[PDB]
Order: sequence, then structure tokens, then C-alpha cells
Amino acid sequence: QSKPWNRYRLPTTLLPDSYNVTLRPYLTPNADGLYIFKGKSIVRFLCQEPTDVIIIHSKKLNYTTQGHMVVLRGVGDSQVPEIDRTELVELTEYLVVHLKGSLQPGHMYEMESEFQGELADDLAGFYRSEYMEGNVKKVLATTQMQSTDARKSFPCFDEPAMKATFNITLIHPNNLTALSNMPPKGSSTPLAEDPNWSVTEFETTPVMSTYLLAYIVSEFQSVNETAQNGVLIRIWARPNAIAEGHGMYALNVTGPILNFFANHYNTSYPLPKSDQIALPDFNAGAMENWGLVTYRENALLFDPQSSSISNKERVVTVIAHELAHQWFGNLVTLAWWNDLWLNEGFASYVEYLGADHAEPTWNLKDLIVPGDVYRVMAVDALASSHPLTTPAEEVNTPAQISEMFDSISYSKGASVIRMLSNFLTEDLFKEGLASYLHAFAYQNTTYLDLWEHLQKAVDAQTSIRLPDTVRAIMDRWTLQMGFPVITVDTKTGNISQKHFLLDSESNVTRSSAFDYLWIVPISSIKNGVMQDHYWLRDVSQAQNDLFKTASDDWVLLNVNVTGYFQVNYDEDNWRMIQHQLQTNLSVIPVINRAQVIYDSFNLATAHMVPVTLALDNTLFLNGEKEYMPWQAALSSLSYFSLMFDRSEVYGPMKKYLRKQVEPLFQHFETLTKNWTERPENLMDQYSEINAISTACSNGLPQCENLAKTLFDQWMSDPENNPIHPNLRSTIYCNAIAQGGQDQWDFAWGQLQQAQLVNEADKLRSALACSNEVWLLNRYLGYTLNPDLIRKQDATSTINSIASNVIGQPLAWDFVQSNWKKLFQDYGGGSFSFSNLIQGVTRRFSSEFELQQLEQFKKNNMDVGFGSGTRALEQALEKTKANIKWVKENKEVVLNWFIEHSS
Ligand SMILES: *[C@@H]1O[C@H](CO)[C@@H](O[C@@H]2O[C@H](CO)[C@@H](O[C@@H]3O[C@H](CO)[C@@H](O)[C@H](O)[C@H]3NC(C)=O)[C@H](O)[C@H]2NC(C)=O)[C@H](O)[C@H]1NC(C)=O
Ligand SMILES: *[C@@H]1O[C@H](CO)[C@@H](O[C@@H]2O[C@H](CO)[C@@H](O[C@@H]3O[C@H](CO)[C@@H](O)[C@H](O)[C@H]3NC(C)=O)[C@H](O)[C@H]2NC(C)=O)[C@H](O)[C@H]1NC(C)=O
Ligand SMILES: *[C@@H]1O[C@H](CO)[C@@H](O[C@@H]2O[C@H](CO)[C@@H](O[C@@H]3O[C@H](CO)[C@@H](O)[C@H](O)[C@H]3NC(C)=O)[C@H](O)[C@H]2NC(C)=O)[C@H](O)[C@H]1NC(C)=O
Ligand SMILES: *[C@@H]1O[C@H](CO)[C@@H](O[C@@H]2O[C@H](CO)[C@@H](O)[C@H](O)[C@H]2NC(C)=O)[C@H](O)[C@H]1NC(C)=O
Ligand SMILES: *[C@@H]1O[C@H](CO)[C@@H](O[C@@H]2O[C@H](CO)[C@@H](O)[C@H](O)[C@H]2NC(C)=O)[C@H](O)[C@H]1NC(C)=O
Ligand SMILES: *[C@@H]1O[C@H](CO)[C@@H](O[C@@H]2O[C@H](CO)[C@@H](O)[C@H](O)[C@H]2NC(C)=O)[C@H](O)[C@H]1NC(C)=O
Ligand SMILES: *[C@@H]1O[C@H](CO)[C@@H](O[C@@H]2O[C@H](CO)[C@@H](O)[C@H](O)[C@H]2NC(C)=O)[C@H](O)[C@H]1NC(C)=O
Ligand SMILES: *[C@@H]1O[C@H](CO)[C@@H](O[C@@H]2O[C@H](CO)[C@@H](O)[C@H](O)[C@H]2NC(C)=O)[C@H](O)[C@H]1NC(C)=O
Ligand SMILES: *[C@@H]1O[C@H](CO)[C@@H](O[C@@H]2O[C@H](CO)[C@@H](O)[C@H](O)[C@H]2NC(C)=O)[C@H](O)[C@H]1NC(C)=O
Ligand SMILES: *[C@@H]1O[C@H](CO)[C@@H](O)[C@H](O)[C@H]1NC(C)=O
Ligand SMILES: *[C@@H]1O[C@H](CO)[C@@H](O)[C@H](O)[C@H]1NC(C)=O
Ligand SMILES: CC(C)C[C@H](N)C(=O)O
Ligand SMILES: [Zn+2]
Repeated sequence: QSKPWNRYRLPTTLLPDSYNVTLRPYLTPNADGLYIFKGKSIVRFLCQEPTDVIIIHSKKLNYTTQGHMVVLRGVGDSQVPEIDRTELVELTEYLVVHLKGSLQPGHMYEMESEFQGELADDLAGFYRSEYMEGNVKKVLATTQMQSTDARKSFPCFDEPAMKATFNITLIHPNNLTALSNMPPKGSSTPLAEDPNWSVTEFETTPVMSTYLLAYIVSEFQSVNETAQNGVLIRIWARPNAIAEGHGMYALNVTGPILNFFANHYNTSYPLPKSDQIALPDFNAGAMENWGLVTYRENALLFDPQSSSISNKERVVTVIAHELAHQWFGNLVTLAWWNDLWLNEGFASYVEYLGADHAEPTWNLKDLIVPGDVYRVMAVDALASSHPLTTPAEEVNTPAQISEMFDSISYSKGASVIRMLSNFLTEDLFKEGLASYLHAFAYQNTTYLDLWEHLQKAVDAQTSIRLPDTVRAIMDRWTLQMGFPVITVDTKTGNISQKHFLLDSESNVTRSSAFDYLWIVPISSIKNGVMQDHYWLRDVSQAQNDLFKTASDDWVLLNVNVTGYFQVNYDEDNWRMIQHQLQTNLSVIPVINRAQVIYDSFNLATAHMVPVTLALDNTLFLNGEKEYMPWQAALSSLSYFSLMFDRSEVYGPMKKYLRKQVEPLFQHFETLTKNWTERPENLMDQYSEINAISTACSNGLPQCENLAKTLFDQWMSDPENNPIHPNLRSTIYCNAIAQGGQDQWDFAWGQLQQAQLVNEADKLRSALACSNEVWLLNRYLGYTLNPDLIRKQDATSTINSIASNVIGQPLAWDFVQSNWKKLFQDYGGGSFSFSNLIQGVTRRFSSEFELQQLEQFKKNNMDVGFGSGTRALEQALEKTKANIKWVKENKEVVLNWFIEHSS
């Protein structure tokens, strides 16, 4: 046998009941410049099986407990064994208490410790975050436990299923505010040892997981509202953020969203209050700590003067995401991190539901398709993907746990759960979900528990009939990786499925229980009229008349892309759809208008249609007003841009896109009353933004003139920006493209004095749009200087230059020459060498350029490559793919564009 303290998973001999935890951050450095925090904790736990060892998590804590590292007491009249010795096992992150005798089952024990750790700027555990308010560097103390960092703040049984109540006390400077999961018990009281400090005790948490604990000490302020049921809602942020009104949007939506979910889930919000807090530079994005949710500022705050509609969308959906967790994840928690996908996939899905409640005119639900479905299909159509489900026994280390937080888990998880809600109907899904939430409140589950409760709801009715059990169906989508292409020959109605890969030559080596066969829910529209629902069983091939067409009829599968699959047809059926989109596109749901574009470009890639068929599918766009189909086009073509914008192909391409987009431009010119007013709802605003970007970047004189007039106008009155935030990135970029140092210098001016991140970002990116070599080179020489350009912005800025066709060879030469600077900013930030290499080499598509990257690599001697060591490999391999793709495609594509651009 091996010793239990050398195993990554905790024993189950001891289960926690309740913790007292007192934390004291020191926000002034101890002058060798170390920031510390101090803590004291008591954990009460119950013995289940006799054991003579107590194993508890601890990470980067020094112990100052009197005696051994802990003190051990019996609860009530329980005797307690003596401690032999206490030791720290770093690898498995344990504090280990060896006893002279055994603990007894049924008995409770209390274990006290005193400790301290660094209050580091590391976004891990109890940590510090520094930021500026005017002249002053400010410093606050805040938490991020997710996933395995609670143990970094205090010793605890730090696994999600080992839930307990927590009594939190903060000791803090007496003019700072202290926040935790729960409301404060009463007024803070002064610390007897030193009254410059106060003591804030918090009400007992519900039974909960360690990874959801939070506590924060800052000078933040709040805007507040009391929902009618008395639930207090607060948005917390920097004093000046609050004073400028930047919390108001979050406050507006929060109440409705919470309300939506309590009714959605059929389960009262389980806490007396909900705080949400905007943190500067919170690189982890957002965290759903129960009752105190943390966001990065640009995820929670919104400035109506400067922020764009897409910023607005980000805020409402992120809030909805974090709030969804307050039932799903927090109230009912997955037993182990192998099932993370459920939790994050669920939030990643219902975020759209919650947000749509708050903004019911925006059609937000649609956005899951481009946002999650097609996003994750790009990576799930690879031989190198993985199942949603991982065996529990394979997820053990903190690193292994971290690896669970990826595309597949969030976006595929969202996609397959959306599929499941749709084939069950939402009302039925809701019932099973309510049943699951009530049965498991304050406890832990596996995905099998959700299947079961959905089955119960299925079994309790007669309307929805399935081809198999919920579990049997969802097993197809959770235990094997990837997804099928579904191919329909409409001449016969034959319908087949195969595992879909973008690379037609790939060897899949990961085996499946099911031979990569799925049970597939298939909706279909024929001549614009909904057909009966069909299930493809787990067979390669089948036949149904649902999919048989006459000559002048058409059929289209997967309405609204609710199903996690792509569709191909015979060529005839494609053409009819094409002609339908030509003559009355309204017959076909906007989402499917996009599907046709997304799928066919993917199929073309996989060599299952000719690329010209995919391009034909763009032809209808000249009469398309709606956001999504255009977005499908723009997303699928950006690679064609990457590959061809230095080639003879480009002129025909631009000319084609000018042709396609001009009417959309004209449409918005009228609609927006000469551009003075924005369109009403989100989708039409998104469309306007894309149409303007596309027009301008392709050289439509009408868009070029707009951008010049507007940027001219702004320069003649710098305090009154005439450019709506929706149009800013395009108008800036185009106008700087047309202009010289007059335009460039003014914008640089505006970068240096902008106080808002979203706006600085746009200026930084537009400045890279110059068409003067000398301006792009001078700009490059700024990117390293941290006076002029922040380091965290340095490689991003170099990539934006690379992105400019003229800046490509400039960036590339610059990176080569100052590569000697792994040994200066591998020492001063992480940097992301990996993202730089990717961005600057992504256009490479010739043998000559592959010779150049190979020739670059042979500075292997010293220097090295740090983070992008395998990012270079991926560069040399991606270039090989591009060379192959360009030789196969250059001619056919050139002539398609020549032909279709008047
Ligand atoms: C975890 O923290 C809890 C809160 O601090 C502890 O419970 C508190 O214990 C306090 C003293 O140990 C009690 O305060 C007062 O003590 C005086 C003695 O001077 C007594 O007369 C009273 O019982 C009490 N005063 C009043 C006004 O009630 C608190 O009663 C008590 N707080 C509670 C129960 O909410 C836990 O004991 C601590 N856990 C462990 C294991 O140490
Ligand atoms: C938890 O305990 C650790 C071990 O005692 C502490 O780590 C020690 O911190 C010292 C600085 O605080 C480190 O510096 C050494 O000592 C003095 C600084 O006061 C320097 O002059 C020496 O140059 C320096 N020695 C070296 C080799 O650089 C010690 O390095 C370090 N000891 C160890 C073993 O790591 C932690 O600070 C302590 N943390 C908290 C938050 O209490
Ligand atoms: C949180 O919700 C509030 C209430 O629903 C929103 O408050 C509305 O803000 C609107 C945007 O400025 C205001 O509407 C327009 O204001 C301009 C300014 O002079 C006028 O031209 C328009 O006529 C006017 N429109 C209307 C319908 O009045 C509203 O004054 C205001 N409505 C209310 C009830 O106060 C908040 O904007 C919203 N906060 C955020 C950040 O979204
Ligand atoms: C955290 O605080 C709570 C309540 O303030 C404590 O719960 C009490 O536990 C004691 C001893 O088990 C019981 O006598 C009371 O019934 C509990 N009160 C309530 C309201 O439940 C809890 O013990 C504290 N945790 C620790 C570790 O002390
Ligand atoms: C809380 O008290 C601290 C200490 O008096 C204040 O922090 C000082 O702020 C001034 C400028 O206002 C700085 O120049 C000092 O260096 C600060 N001292 C330290 C140790 O940081 C702080 O402003 C007060 N905060 C609030 C919200 O009132
Ligand atoms: C959870 O859903 C249940 C069951 O649908 C709700 O109870 C229903 O409430 C409506 C509202 O008036 C009544 O018309 C139904 O007759 C009720 N059904 C039953 C069985 O009581 C319940 O109120 C919801 N609870 C929460 C907390 O949202
Ligand atoms: C993890 O969750 C399970 C349930 O999913 C918990 O087991 C339940 O415990 C409660 C209270 O002890 C009982 O009412 C049920 O009968 C139990 N159901 C079971 C055992 O299947 C389990 O206690 C949780 N694990 C931990 C460590 O808390
Ligand atoms: C449609 O599906 C059926 C299979 O069920 C195919 O018809 C069979 O094809 C084999 C191939 O040699 C014949 O030998 C069988 O006699 C056929 N079975 C029949 C007619 O019942 C048919 O080829 C498919 N059509 C396609 C893919 O276009
Ligand atoms: C496909 O998606 C569209 C939205 O893009 C759905 O249309 C919405 O349906 C709801 C209720 O039927 C309406 O309240 C919305 O206002 C509709 N929006 C639009 C823009 O039409 C459509 O119902 C979906 N089709 C199917 C068959 O599920
Ligand atoms: C896949 O295996 C085939 C033969 O089974 C081989 O020709 C090919 O090189 C392999 N790999 C790729 C990535 O195509
Ligand atoms: C286009 O089809 C829509 C929906 O079927 C219909 O309402 C509209 O009248 C049609 N218009 C034309 C010109 O065919
Ligand atoms: C790393 C954590 C902040 C992740 C969080 N649960 C999210 O998905 O937003
Ligand atoms: Zn989440």
C-alpha cells in the first residue's frame, strides 16, 4: 500500500461539519516589500472510519500555532488522541497530523491552527490587487479559490463535495469595507490590540464548497437595490467608477435575471443578498462565489458614452452566466472536477436564457450558435479532441483539474445541453431540472443524476417520445469526442452519419465505445414548412421520405442548429436552397441562412463539397440584412483573406465583397438617417457594425468617405467625439489608413490620455492600420517601451501591426531581430511568445516563407522560446497546411471571384 498523504484525493474517513476562519490582510508591505496575511481557523469534523491520521489541504501557509502546527480537541465529551507530529507534504498539498491513537466513528473533533501566507499579486487564494486612483497606488485584498486554492488561504478539506458551513471574520483597516459570501452580523467592532483595525464577522454560510468562498477588503463603494422579496442586490466597484454611473447597467439587469432564474429553476435564490464586484485586471474573467461574484471591470461595468452594444451584450450575458451558477453549481455541486463540463456547460447555455429575460428584444438566444456551437466545432472536428466526460480517476492533480476548463467543457457542454433541452422541450427539461435541484440541494452530483431526473420527467408524461433512454442518448454525446456530419441524398431520402473531421486525411486514434455513431435528433424544414421530427438511430445509414424531394422542392435539416451536427446535401438540393435564398430568403430561418454558410465552408475544408459550392452559398448575401448570415460569411472568409491578400486573388475578392455589401451599406445609410441614429435592437446593430467594417476594409468609397469625414470632424473638435462607439474601431482604422502623421499623431495623443480600457484598445488597434511603412516601424519601436506601451499590451500591439498587410514583413522582421528578449520579458511578465508567434506567422503560406521560419528556428542555441516553444512547432506545421491549401485552392478561387464580381 502507499501512504494516504502521497495520494492526490483525500481520505473519506473524516468529513467536515463547519469552519471558523479569521483572516487579516496586511495591505502595507513589511518593507522588504513582502505583503502578508494572517489567519486563524478552527475546523469541526466528524470521523466516519477509524483513523490515526488527519489529512487536510494546505498550500503555501506557514504555521505559528502554539505547539504542533495544529491543536486538536474533542467535541462535547469526546476524548482525543495526542498528536505524534505534524508535517507538510508539498507535492499533494497536505497538512498531515499523525496521531498516537485512532479517532472514533461518530465522534466530532475540532482542529485549530494559526498561520500566515504571502498576500501575493498572483490571483490565487487570498491575494492582493494593486491599482491607481489619481496619484495613488491602491491595494485591496480579494480571493480566487477556484479550483484548488481555498487551501492557499486556510487549511481545509478542499474538495467540492466536502461541503460545510463557514463562519468568516475579517480583520481589516477601520476605514476599509469588508465583504464576504454572507452579510455582516452587525457593525464592525475595533480590534482590542490595535483600534486602527476593525473586526467584521459574517453570518454563517449555508452548507457549501470551499472553492466558492470569497472575502474582500477594499475602499470600494456600491449602488444598491432591494428586490421586492427583500433580497439585497449591490454592485461594487472603485469609488470613481461608481461616481461615473458605470454600475447602473449591471444593477438594472441583475434583479430581473435573478428573478428569471428562481422561476426557471423553480427554486428560491438561496441567499439573503447578492453582491457583484468589479475588480481591475481580474484576468480570470468572472467567478461565481456564492453571494459575492467577482468580475473583471469590463465584464461588469458599462459606460454609455464610450462602450459599444457588443460591450453591453458581454455584461448582461456574463452576469447571467455567473448568476446561473448560484443554483447550478453552488446549490447543487458536481462531486468532482471530471464533471466540470456539466456545470460550466450549463451556465454557458442558460446565460443566454437569463440575459434574454433582461433584454427580451435582442434575440440573444440566437448568439449561442456563432458564439459556442461553431466556435467549439472548429476544435471538436479535430483528431486531437476529447470527450466531454473524463473518468474521475484520471483527474487528480491541480494541473489536471485546470485542464478541465476549456472550449469543450464550456461551449460543447452548452451546445449539447441546448440540444437536450430542445428534444425534450424546454418545459420538460425544466421539470427534470427542478426535480434535480430539489433532490440534491446542498449536496453533490454526477451527470448521471441529471440524466435520471430528466428520465423521471420523461417517464411522467406521454407527449414526448424518445428512441432510447436519456442516458443512452446523452452517452453518445458525452463519452465519445467530436460530432457527425449528416449527409442527405434528397433524390432518394437516404441519410447517413460519419464522424466529422476538417482534415480528410487525419487518423483518429482515440477509440470510441460507439464506433463514432450517434443517436441524432433531426428537425427539418421543407419548402419553408416545418416537418415532423426524426431520430437517426445508431446506424451508418438509414432512409426516410422526410428527406426525399421532388425536383423543384427543397429540404433543409437541423432547424436553428439546435443539434450538435453539420449537414451536407447532394448538389441539386444545395442549388434549390441557393435559389430560394436568391428569390425569397425569408422562407428560411436566419440561423439556418447562417448554417448553410458555416457548414459548407467546413465541408469544403473536409473535401466533401467543392470550395465553389461554399462560395455560391455567399451569393445571396447581396439582399441579406441580418447579422448572422453575414457573420458566417465574414468568419469563413477571414482565412481566405489571410491566404490571399498578398496575391492576385485579392483584387477579385475585394471587388466581390464590395459588390455584396454595398446594398447593406446603402440600407443602413437610409435606415440610420444618414448615420445620425443607430438601429434599434442588438442584431441590427451588429449587422450595421459588420457591414461598415466589411465595406470599409474592402474599399467601398462611400465607407471610405464616411470614415474620413467623421475622423476629420473629431480632429476639429477633440473633446466631442462624433463617432458612435459601435463604429469606432472601423472608422478609426479606415481613417488612419487613408491619412498620414496628422491622423496618426492625433490618435496617439488620444491613446495616451484615454482613461478607459475598451477605448484605449480601439485606438491601439487603429493605429496599426497606417499604410506608411515608417509609421508602422516607429510604432513598433514604441511597443517595447513601457512608458509608451504597457507590457501586457506589447505583443497584442505587435500582432495588430502584423495584421496589416504592409506591417506583416515589418512585424516579422522586428520579432526575429528582438527575439533576444525572451531573456528580458520571460523576466518581467509571462508575455505570451506563443500568441506573438501565432499572430505574426499566420499568413505564412509559401515554401519560401517555410524556409524562412525554419531558418529562424535555428537560433535554437540559447535564447530558446519559453511559452511558445511548441507554438513555433504549430507554426511550422500550420504553414505546411497553408502551402497545401493554397496550391489546391488558388486557381479555383481566383476564377470564382473574377466571375462573380461584375
Ligand atoms: C466559532 O466562532 C463562534 C463565534 O465567535 C464561536 O461562538 C461564540 O463563542 C463566544 C465565546 O466563545 C460566545 O460569546 C459570548 O461569550 C460569553 C462569555 O463572556 C458568554 O456569556 C455568552 O455565551 C456569549 N455572549 C453573548 C452576548 O451571546 C458566543 O455565544 C458564540 N457565538 C455564537 C454562538 O454565535 C464558536 O465557539 C467558535 N467555534 C469554535 C470551535 O471555537
Ligand atoms: C514562510 O516561511 C519561509 C521560511 O522561513 C519564509 O521564507 C523566507 O523568507 C526570507 C525573506 O522573508 C527569505 O530571504 C532570506 O533571508 C533574508 C531576508 O530577510 C535575506 O537577507 C537572505 O538573503 C534570504 N536568503 C536567500 C537564500 O535568498 C528566505 O529565502 C526564505 N526562506 C526560505 C527557506 O524560503 C517566508 O517568507 C514565510 N512567509 C510568510 C508569508 O510568513
Ligand atoms: C437602467 O434603466 C433605466 C430605466 O429603464 C434607464 O434609464 C433611461 O435611460 C435612457 C437613456 O439615456 C433615458 O432615455 C432617453 O434620454 C435621452 C436624454 O435626453 C432623451 O433624448 C430620450 O428622449 C430619453 N428616452 C426616454 C424613453 O425617456 C431615460 O431618461 C431613462 N429612463 C428612465 C425611466 O429613467 C437607464 O439608462 C438604464 N441604465 C443603463 C446604463 O442602461
Ligand atoms: C458557525 O456558526 C454557527 C451559528 O452561529 C454555529 O452553529 C451552531 O453550532 C452549535 C454547536 O454545534 C450549535 O449548538 C448551534 O445549534 C448552531 N447554531 C446554529 C444557528 O446553527 C457553528 O457551530 C459555527 N461553526 C463553528 C466551527 O464553530
Ligand atoms: C484610510 O486610511 C489610510 C491611512 O490614513 C489612507 O491612506 C493614505 O492615503 C493618502 C492619500 O489620501 C496616501 O498618500 C497615504 O500614503 C495613504 N497611507 C497608506 C498607508 O496607504 C486612506 O486614504 C484612507 N481611505 C479611506 C477610504 O478613507
Ligand atoms: C415551483 O413549481 C411548482 C409546481 O409547478 C409551483 O407550484 C405551483 O404554483 C402555481 C402558481 O399559482 C399553482 O397554480 C400550481 O397549482 C402549483 N402547483 C403545485 C403542485 O403546487 C411552485 O410554486 C414553484 N415554486 C417556486 C419556489 O418557484
Ligand atoms: C455527496 O452527495 C450525496 C448525494 O448525492 C450525499 O449523500 C446523501 O447524504 C444525505 C445526508 O447524509 C442522505 O440524506 C442521502 O441518503 C445520501 N445519499 C446517498 C448517500 O446517495 C453525500 O453525503 C455527499 N458527499 C459528501 C462528502 O458530502
Ligand atoms: C439508398 O439506400 C439503399 C440502401 O438501403 C441503397 O439501395 C441498395 O444499394 C445496394 C448497393 O449494391 C443494392 O445492392 C441493394 O439492392 C439496394 N437496396 C434496395 C434498392 O433496397 C441505395 O443505393 C441508396 N441510394 C443512394 C446512396 O443514393
Ligand atoms: C428559430 O429561431 C427563431 C429566432 O431566430 C425563432 O423565432 C422566434 O420565436 C419566438 C417564439 O416562437 C418569438 O417570440 C421570437 O420573437 C422569434 N424571433 C424571430 C426573430 O422570429 C423560431 O421560432 C425558431 N424556429 C423553430 C422551429 O424552433
Ligand atoms: C494516416 O494513416 C495513413 C495510412 O493509414 C497515412 O497514409 C497518413 O500519413 C497518416 N496520417 C495523416 C495525418 O494523414
Ligand atoms: C416571402 O415569403 C414570406 C414568408 O413566406 C412572405 O410573407 C412574403 O409575402 C414573401 N414575399 C415574396 C415577395 O415572395
Ligand atoms: C477560473 C474561474 C474564474 C472560472 C469561472 N468559473 C468562469 O468560468 O468564469
Ligand atoms: Zn461558469
